[PDB]
Amino acid sequence: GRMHSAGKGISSSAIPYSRNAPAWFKLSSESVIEQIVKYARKGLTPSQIGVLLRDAHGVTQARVITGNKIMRILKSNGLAPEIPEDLYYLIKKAVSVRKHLERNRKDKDAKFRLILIESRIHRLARYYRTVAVLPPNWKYESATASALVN
Amino acid sequence: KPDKQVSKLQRKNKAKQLRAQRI
Amino acid sequence: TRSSVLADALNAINNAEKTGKRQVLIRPSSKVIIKFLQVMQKHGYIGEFEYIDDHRSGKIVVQLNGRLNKCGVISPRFNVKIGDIEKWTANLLPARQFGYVILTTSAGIMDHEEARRKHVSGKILGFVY
Amino acid sequence: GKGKPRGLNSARKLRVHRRNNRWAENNYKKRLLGTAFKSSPFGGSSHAKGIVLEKLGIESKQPNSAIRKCVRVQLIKNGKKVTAFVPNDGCLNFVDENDEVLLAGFGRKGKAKGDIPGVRFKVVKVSGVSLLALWKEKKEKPRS
Amino acid sequence: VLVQDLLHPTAASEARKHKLKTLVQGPRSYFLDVKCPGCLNITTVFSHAQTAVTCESCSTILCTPTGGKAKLSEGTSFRRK
RNA sequence: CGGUAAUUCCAGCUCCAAUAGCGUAUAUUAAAGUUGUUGCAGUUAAAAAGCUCGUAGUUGAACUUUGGGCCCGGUUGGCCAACGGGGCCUUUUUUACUUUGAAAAAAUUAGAGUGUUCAAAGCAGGCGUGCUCGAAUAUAUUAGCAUGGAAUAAUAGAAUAGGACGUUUGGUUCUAUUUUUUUCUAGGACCAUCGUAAUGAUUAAUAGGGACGGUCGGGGGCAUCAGUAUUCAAUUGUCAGAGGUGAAAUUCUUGGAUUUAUUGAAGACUAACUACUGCGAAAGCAUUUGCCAAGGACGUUUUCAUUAAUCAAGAACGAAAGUUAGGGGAUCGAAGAUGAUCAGAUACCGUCGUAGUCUUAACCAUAAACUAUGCCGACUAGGGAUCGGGUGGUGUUUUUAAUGACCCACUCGGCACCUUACGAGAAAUCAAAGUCUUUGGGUUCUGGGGGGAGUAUGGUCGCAAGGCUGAAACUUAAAGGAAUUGAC
RNA sequence: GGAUAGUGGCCUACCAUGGUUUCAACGGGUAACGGGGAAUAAGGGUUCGAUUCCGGAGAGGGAGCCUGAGAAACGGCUACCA
Repeated sequence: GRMHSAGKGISSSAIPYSRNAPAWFKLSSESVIEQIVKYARKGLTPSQIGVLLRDAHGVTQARVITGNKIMRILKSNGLAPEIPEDLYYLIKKAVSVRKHLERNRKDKDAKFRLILIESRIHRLARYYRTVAVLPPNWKYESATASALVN
Repeated sequence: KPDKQVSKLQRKNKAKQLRAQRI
Repeated sequence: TRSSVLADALNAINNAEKTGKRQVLIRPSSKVIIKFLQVMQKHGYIGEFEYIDDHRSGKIVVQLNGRLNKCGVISPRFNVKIGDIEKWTANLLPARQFGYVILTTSAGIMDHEEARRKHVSGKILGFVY
Repeated sequence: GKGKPRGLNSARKLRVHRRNNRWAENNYKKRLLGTAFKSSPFGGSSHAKGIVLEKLGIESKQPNSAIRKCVRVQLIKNGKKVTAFVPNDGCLNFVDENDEVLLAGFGRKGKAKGDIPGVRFKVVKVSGVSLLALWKEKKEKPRS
Repeated sequence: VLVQDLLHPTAASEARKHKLKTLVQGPRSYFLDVKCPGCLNITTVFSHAQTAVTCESCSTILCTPTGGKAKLSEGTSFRRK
């Protein structure tokens, strides 16, 4: 079930059984690696890059066509972001809700939802400190978070 | 009004001074 | 939040046996499950069984022949000394002369009678009769 | 299931939980608080000796109808005051004020017995001779 | 009921189950070759595309996203790849 | 039990039980699965906390040497069969746990020998009439010590390579036997170049988070719009009653009440549509339009890679009534002031009305806050109705396509219903209240006969009203649940 | 550095600011000397151990000390309190 609600949905992708490229596909690995780097210079995230290749080109899965996952390809070229993108999006959401509450102090519902978002930040940041992709003593706090994303 | 709990010392002392009266 | 893959598997087998079905499917598999079934098969409580590959921990289909009364898991896996084995069999088994308690030992997974011949001990897994 | 922890390292919570719940057992709590020393007239002994103050009759509880014979006693070791039953009918003629009597519990661990309201003790000996021997005419009692 | 073959399900009964509940998982989407009416340039499109895929030669649009399968534009021709 | 007619008091006969012993009081063990690890109970009998987040604690998916040959080979059973064990070939860091051993005083306990005349004991005693057998053995949690094993459960390693082998060639540094200030030389560490290699990253959980797409809802905040109705006011026509009850009175009225007509103001509310329908963590939410930010389900050959479950401390929200200050004040209306006191269906009724009812800023933290049913996960079961999303159809209609509305089949998720009982239960009944004497998937809270009592006392929170935590002395043989039959 | 048979905040001078705790410190209670053991047991447990053996403490209450290899001795001494 969901982490913060009673929802029980099961929708997801279902990747194929076969672990090698489909017979109709015929670009080179080097060709698609060049595309990936091209979009990254343009500022897209790994999630967004994967979508474009899926439906504008033949690329079913980058890990099957090339040898590697998209996040590793970018890191091997010096394009890695300072913080992981999923943590980035959580902080971005929290900022916008906190802005809304500056005008609407009566909105009891928004106050409740803010506490849930911030709990997800702490649980995720604690993970990244353990595997040391964030430095130790990195800490989320309400005032400085605005500048961190902006 | 407050309830009172007997400490070891005052337990000891009371028993001693009751014996004195008996004697 | 599956805390024990072994507990689920034996629960599925019990429910099928009670209703009289001849086959059951269990998901996921593991090395421990395979070892446990092979012991049950050796003594004749189940037929053949078949493993399906899917790149995702697989599945098993088991044939049932109607001989099984109960199987079950003991949780936690208590430590057992050689002098203690006699107590567990008194509590768990229905008679002195059939049924088995199953142990993990550093010599492998085996029933309690083989463990006496080899003179080893370890931790309890479950029981069959 | 079953609402209690099973894990192999959960021993601390299991024993702490049992300690909390034993306080609902009635006789366990009496021992640990030391109730028999702080209160109740025999300070935990099986018998006690006292001086007879006055002689009483107690009306039995309904539906029974009888005037039962009792005495007021002051315990020598405490000064606490108590009422005791005198068994065996005419035996009340053997007891008089300022006699010294030995008392025993009335068998029900501090509850009142049968018809008799609020009487917890019975007389065993008076002036050093047992009431059973007097009633069967086996001994004699000196006056004083 | 009591006896049935779990290893060899019929093709018809397998086709109607949910994609995660078949004996082995697998997708049911697919890819298309698509041509605009003007250019010769073929391009490959995913049947559940989320982006509005343009042609390569020019900013003519081939499909638009929906809640499910993508809607191919009028005048396009396609072949299942 | 006993009120004469005593199977229960008192006495006499006879009979029963244990017996050199038998009875009473108090404490404690068994009975007690009424303290529950083995092994209890929590819909209605005592007992699931208003709700959600969350630290300590407990618990946590799968994967890495498997299989096949050839010798030796001990034990047991009737050469041969079973069970144990060793060697060889086939590409060949740190803990928990378990086996064995040394240790753990004597007496006590279990136990071998021996006619104390038997026995409880003792460690003695036999045999010819000098000779001679004994004073065993086992057990003893945990901690420490030594040793064999490698299943299960943890921990570590090569990714700004700074890695391995280097048996390739320089440089720096440090210690010294021997054999004679210094060289050779042996051995430490460190730095650079060439060269070898299959050079180095487990899956992608019908676990979880994040992105994306078209939608959905009486979910929330702020602003704005409408509808009659109620009360009041100003004009207006007519002429005696109007209100209210079971009956009546107080009250209003010829200066015109009640009733009629045309207009206006104020505050509150959101009928019918409205259902075995929807949304939210719960409390709770229903006129229109706009802005702001959030959310579930569905679709997905996108991304990360164990990031998870439950939860003491601690934190946010929490109907109605109630408290403090400002605004507003139509209706209804605790308190209060008044009318009648007659009449057994209508036995409680009539008039006026303060606080309150609405709102802004702070408090309070209770409810039959109820499904009287804790959360997470798996299995045992089938049908067609309905709400949201998706797929298919040579389908109907709108129209000559697309879309919309409808019909048929399938599927995921939700509020419910009907059927079914391997089962469960004291029963009523139950898709969980099942998979429990055939007793063990993970984890939090609560109860232990009825009163005294949610009282007293201490602490803590609050302006107050009060909330949270919470006894004992003493008293009593029942209190309680479900379901049958049926007096006057 | 002193003192001791000898180690050590055992004590003194100078200096630093540390040590223990929800894995329950610190405080309160015990009609509490510890153990070998005892009673009752299907198994798992519950209750008891002043008392014949081993270890500790005391000689009305506190303090001090002589002799001696060994005592802060009490059938040794000195003072105070009762």
